[PDB]
Amino acid sequence: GSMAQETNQTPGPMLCSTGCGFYGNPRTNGMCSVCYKEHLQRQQNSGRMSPMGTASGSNSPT
Ligand SMILES: [Zn+2]
Repeated sequence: GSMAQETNQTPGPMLCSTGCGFYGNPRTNGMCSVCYKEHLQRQQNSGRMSPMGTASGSNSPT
C-alpha cells in the first residue's frame, strides 16, 4: 500500500438520527429535512426543556 489515492467510501455519514434512511445535516439538529420539522414541532410545544431526569411544571387542571 504505497499509493494513497484509493477512495472506496467517504467519511462523515451524517445519517438521520431517527433512522429514516436519508442524509442529514450537522448544522441542523442531526436530522434530515422531514424529521427535523416533526422533531422541532414536538420540542417547541414543550417550552420547558430541561434534560435532568425530572422537570418542573407538569400540572394538568380538569
Ligand atoms: Zn430523517
